[PDB]
Amino acid sequence: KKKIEYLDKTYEVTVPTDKIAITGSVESMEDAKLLDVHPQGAISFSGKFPDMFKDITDKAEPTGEKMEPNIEKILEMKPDVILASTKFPEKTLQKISTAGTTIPVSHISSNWKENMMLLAQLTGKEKKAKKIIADYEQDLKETKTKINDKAKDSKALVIRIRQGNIYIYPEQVYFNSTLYGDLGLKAPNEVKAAKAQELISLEKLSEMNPDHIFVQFSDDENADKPDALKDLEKNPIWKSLKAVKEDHVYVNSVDPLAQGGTAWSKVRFLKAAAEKLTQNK
Ligand SMILES: O=C(N[C@H]1COC(=O)[C@@H](NC(=O)c2cccc(O)c2O)COC(=O)[C@@H](NC(=O)c2cccc(O)c2O)COC1=O)c1cccc(O)c1O
Ligand SMILES: [Fe+3]
Repeated sequence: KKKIEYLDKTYEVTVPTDKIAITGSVESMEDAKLLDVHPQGAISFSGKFPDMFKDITDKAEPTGEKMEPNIEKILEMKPDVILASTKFPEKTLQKISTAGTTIPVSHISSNWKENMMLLAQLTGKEKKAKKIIADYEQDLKETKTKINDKAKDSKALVIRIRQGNIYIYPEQVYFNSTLYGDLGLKAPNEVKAAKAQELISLEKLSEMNPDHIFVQFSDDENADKPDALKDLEKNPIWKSLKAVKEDHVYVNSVDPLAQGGTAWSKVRFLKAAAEKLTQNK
């Protein structure tokens, strides 16, 4: 049993352990994917494990849907450690802590290394994590010099459509740490002023008038309004967008269930973003 430090809080956990239950932290599912960690408990999406996670969920029971942990089922698992999420309200984190030692994994994308390092420390995979991290940084380094200086000066936006609504995120959240931080594009004022995931109207978006828009849309997250995207696409206000008219809308260039603040989300978005913002004469 070892004392693990994660974001200035220490936790006492048997290390290494196979008995890890992930609930809420889709970030940790993505870290588990690249570290080849097969958790005892994993997050279900619309009741199943996505094909992209099937290699690591072969020993997993579902811990519940992302935002609806099943405390009873997690209790039944008797896990060594629970990887929860900082997005959970305190009430829910505390309910989860009755099942075992609970570490809320950060949804702040600037903590991607720390999140990976935590899972590595739990599984004794520190070397493997170091390599994944260093390969992203080399990848970023080579991709950057390829990125064209016109696109760098441009106004680009990442939006995610949930329950029919359009959301934006802070500068250090979701894919934005890669778009504005790593790639160096200028965050729009609306992103800079955002304090968390926040609703933006199509009407307001028409005023922002970005040069490029990455739209993330998961059918699982839009059960009420499954036409949310096709509805937007037929809307005269959407059709007035510079990005739309210039064919600079990129729908799901990364899987819509990707969370942004993880090694795996970063490498994917880096590649997709570089694709859309490169050229040749
Ligand atoms: O800033 C983010 N949230 C804010 C703001 O998000 C919201 O207010 C709402 N939210 C969605 O409707 C949402 C609809 C469909 C899908 C959603 O994910 C929704 O969030 C409600 O969620 C919640 O109230 C709470 N939330 C979870 O419990 C959760 C638990 C586990 C896992 C979660 O994702 C959770 O939200 C807390 O939400 C927040 O603090 C935020 C950022 C980056 C990425 C996020 O996902 C964020 O939510
Ligand atoms: Fe959320």
